[PDB]
Amino acid sequence: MRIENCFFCGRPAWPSKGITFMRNDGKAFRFCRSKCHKNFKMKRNPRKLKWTKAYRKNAGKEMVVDSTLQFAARRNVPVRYNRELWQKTLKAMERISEIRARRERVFYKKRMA
Amino acid sequence: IGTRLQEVMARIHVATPMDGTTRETFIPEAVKNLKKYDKNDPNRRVLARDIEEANGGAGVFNVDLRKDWILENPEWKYDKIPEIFDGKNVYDYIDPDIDAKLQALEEEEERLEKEGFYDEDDEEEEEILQKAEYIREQHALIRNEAKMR
Amino acid sequence: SHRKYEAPRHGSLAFLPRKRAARHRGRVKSFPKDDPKKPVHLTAAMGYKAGMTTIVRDLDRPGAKAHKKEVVEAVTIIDCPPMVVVGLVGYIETPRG
Amino acid sequence: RSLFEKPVTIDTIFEKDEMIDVIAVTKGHGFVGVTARWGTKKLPRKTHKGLRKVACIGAWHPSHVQWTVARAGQMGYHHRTSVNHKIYRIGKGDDEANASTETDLTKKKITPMGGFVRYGEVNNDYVMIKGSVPGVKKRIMTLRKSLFTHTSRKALEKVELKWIDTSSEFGHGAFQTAAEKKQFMGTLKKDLQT
Amino acid sequence: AKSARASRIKENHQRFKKNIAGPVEAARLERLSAKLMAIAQA
Amino acid sequence: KRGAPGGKLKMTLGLPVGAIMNCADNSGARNLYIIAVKGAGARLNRLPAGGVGDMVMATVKKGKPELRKKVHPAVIVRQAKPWKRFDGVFLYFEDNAGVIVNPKGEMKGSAITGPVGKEAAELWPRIASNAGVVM
Amino acid sequence: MAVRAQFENSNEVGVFATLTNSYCLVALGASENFYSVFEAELQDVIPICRTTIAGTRIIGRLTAGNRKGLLVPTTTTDQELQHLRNSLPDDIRIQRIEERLSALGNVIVCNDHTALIHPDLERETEEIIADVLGVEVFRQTIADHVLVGSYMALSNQGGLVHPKTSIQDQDELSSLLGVPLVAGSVNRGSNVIGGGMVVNDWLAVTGLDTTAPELSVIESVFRLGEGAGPGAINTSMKNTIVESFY
Amino acid sequence: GVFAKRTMTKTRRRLRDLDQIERDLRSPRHLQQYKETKAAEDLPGLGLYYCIECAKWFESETSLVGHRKGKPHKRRLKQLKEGAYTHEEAMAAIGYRIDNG
Ligand SMILES: [Zn+2]
Ligand SMILES: [Zn+2]
Repeated sequence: MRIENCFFCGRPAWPSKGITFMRNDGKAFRFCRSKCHKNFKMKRNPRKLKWTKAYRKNAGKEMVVDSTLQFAARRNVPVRYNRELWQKTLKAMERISEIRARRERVFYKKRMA
Repeated sequence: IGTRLQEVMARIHVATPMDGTTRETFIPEAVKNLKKYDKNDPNRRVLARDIEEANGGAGVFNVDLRKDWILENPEWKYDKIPEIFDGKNVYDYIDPDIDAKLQALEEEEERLEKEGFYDEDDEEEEEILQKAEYIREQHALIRNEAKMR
Repeated sequence: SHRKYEAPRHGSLAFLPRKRAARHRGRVKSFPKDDPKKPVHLTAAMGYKAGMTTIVRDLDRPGAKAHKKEVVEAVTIIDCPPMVVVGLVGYIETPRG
Repeated sequence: RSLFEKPVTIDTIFEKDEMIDVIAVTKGHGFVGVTARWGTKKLPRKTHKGLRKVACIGAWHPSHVQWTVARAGQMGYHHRTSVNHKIYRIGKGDDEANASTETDLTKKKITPMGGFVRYGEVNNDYVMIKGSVPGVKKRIMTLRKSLFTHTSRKALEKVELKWIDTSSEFGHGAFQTAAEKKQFMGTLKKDLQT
Repeated sequence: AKSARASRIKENHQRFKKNIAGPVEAARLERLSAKLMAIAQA
Repeated sequence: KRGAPGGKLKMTLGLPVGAIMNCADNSGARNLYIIAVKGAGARLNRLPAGGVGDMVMATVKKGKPELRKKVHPAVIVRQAKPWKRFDGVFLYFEDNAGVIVNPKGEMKGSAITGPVGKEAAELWPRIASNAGVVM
Repeated sequence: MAVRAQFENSNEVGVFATLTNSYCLVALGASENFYSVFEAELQDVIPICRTTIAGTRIIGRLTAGNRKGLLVPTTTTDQELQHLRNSLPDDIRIQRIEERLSALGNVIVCNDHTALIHPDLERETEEIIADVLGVEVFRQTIADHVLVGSYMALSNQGGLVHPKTSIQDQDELSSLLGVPLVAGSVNRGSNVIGGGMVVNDWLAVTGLDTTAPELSVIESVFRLGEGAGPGAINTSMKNTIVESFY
Repeated sequence: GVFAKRTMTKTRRRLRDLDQIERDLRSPRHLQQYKETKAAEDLPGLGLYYCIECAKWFESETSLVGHRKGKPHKRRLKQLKEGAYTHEEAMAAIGYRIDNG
């Protein structure tokens, strides 16, 4: 299993949460909740709704360029399972989370100087 | 030539490349050394259907999907592979060159700590702010009196 | 005259009367049949219903379509603090029960 | 006599992967008409003297209302015994990671974020049961051993949990833990205010 | 369809109870009784 | 053998008798009007209904005139009523659509426009062989 | 070496299996009979992986690959991807692609040297095919069908196409691919060749309803067994084919 | 004014999306598939008068030209100038990327 992200608002989409719209061109749209789903069906732009991660990234209120954001990606080339690699990966995620939190706090203080 | 005859000529026609060349085939060497499977042979290879029949039959036998995993260490074949950690996908962070990138991150971190990136920083200003807050409270009380009146 | 189109009756007559239960705590009408060759054990316990949540299960059900796949299922959580044993009741068999 | 004055934990009576029976009194609905009490078909719109009714409670002899005819009355708060409920987990109250699995390494407890709605927090040993049971929240539940030896493969199956949801049930909760919520949210105004 | 009260279905279920579910339930009962006996003798 | 396929998990049925759905193939029909659903049971006043993967009996209201005079078996491949799969995903398509088949499940047409559901693709191998996108 | 088989009484073998020169992928079923057919033919010479793609069993039409690589669609989960990676040796490159037309087994048909694709596939997908599979890529249609992987079966030895393919189309496609091509059917007159059968350089598995003349055609065009060649079709078996398919 | 505003959000009343309209403007093949999913004899003006930005058919050339001066067409132009929301923008909003080797 895995955590998806909402198409509309960018929140974590855990299993059995929200709803998926299957479009006839072959594109799937995952929504975390009926709020995002109904705004999508009303054709509201997420970039203009101020409560979404799309708006926040467009307005520059999210940390966008940072080295700690380059570690998570959709891996389309699988790696053979290795126990030591998985354990050191877990340690890496913990360390990366701490560093990212510190840098985010610095970014916010620079916004509110 | 009628339609039915034309379709049967199309079915018997064999197209060939015009240059006369042939592609290289890739048949492994053990194929000719393989012995053909025979059901009546007492020394036949034991099949997965035979194992399933010996272990309860179809719908009862539970197949082991990790039996044919090829790993660097065979003791890892039955591990519980982590997937979720603190609201994050482990598979999103799996990267063969993870140690170099983590070391680069730590070098950048200590460089920023030396440069003071994380370094954090007046009673007259406090007094004027407290006086402004008092004035705002007085204004709110005056507006409430007007609303009552 | 006969009913023109058949239909089964609404509701089960096995659960009559549809009255309020005579007690708030549920009553064990029947305990499992006792086998003296088994070791001694308790047949029941009490708890308090706390709510429901969602799980993901790695299904091992041979023959099923969802075999070797992940399934999302609803569950109920029952808060179970330990019970305290404070008594012992003896029962005899009579021609009245 | 040896068990006198002693605490008996739930895992000395029941075990994970066991199918048990649950006995409880159901949710009360008060006085309810035949449409919701018995599932009868509604009469057509603006039927005289009401449409949430049964049109003929008697068309035939005897000159009595029979006991098998649907009538309005008490619905719910009935005693029910429901059988064959699989135990998915027996969590221990002293385990700080009793909602953690082998593939989810988040150290978390069973209680959802913000608590169980109208219950509180589960701080003791708990039983996870597949599906639903007759009671409501706060209600005393009686768990019983099954009266007969089981005949299904589902009672023989061993359960392998990958993930347990712990997001808030007071809304559309998207965060399993408070740390996850803060990490997604970022720094707030009150954080610098504090 | 054979009903739940059918004789053949009862015989099938009796064979299942005797040969398959019975040993599993017996081993689980042994474990649970040992734990509760340890509590009783503590 | 009748048209109802085996091994199908329960889903929300979105198309009762009387529904008009799109024809997702190139047989010449533009829409399909459902008149019966294969495998439907007996209940007083209940309209028979099918979901994605079900075989229905349909008539053609818009399309080639040669297809108008017959009752064709069809398989529903897309529905707009949301339904849940066993992985907890509630999902829906933006239209209701099906394809004309024979009783053996083989298609009358030669191509499918748009995606098909996983249920229809898994239950009918010819539809799976003629699908470009499976969602 | 053409073997008749069924997957749960279905003759559409290519729907449920993917066969290359270096590996085999079979759908996970409720029994081991379909796996055991492939196991009886390939006795551990190449690995056989029991696989699920996107929670479905139609893995022959969802996947595409050759002896060098394997391509899986975007809805393949991380765990299915991990199982495939652990089952196959490191000589085979596996990639999940973001192609909109996600039925890869229907939109791609490939031997070890060349691949024919759906004409509307994206350029990035075409580059990924040419990289991972290590082949030349051409956008083609077989008998006006855009689903080349379901209307054609291909090996390094030869190819079998839709029975209504014109002779000039067969000649052009045979010059394009470099292998001999024959128009024929599988499964008692079905034109869905890729859905009906799987093939590699030394083995073919067809459905149980495949008749003896079309099985002989398959063996001749794919050079399976001793003394098997495509010239037998228009020399030795010509009378049989004319009698059977008139 | 919207005709039958009560059922406007039903799936059977759905309209073409802005990112699909963007792909239609960029690629004529995408627009050709979308027009192939319709019947030309049932379209206004036999399908000869079409506004791609609004994804709408009109009865005549004068009707199409007159529609271009209205504010709905100008709102569609402003939305296309701002750019449609896509899965790529959604991924960039959370800082997630695709690793293809
Ligand atoms: Zn959302
Ligand atoms: Zn316009």
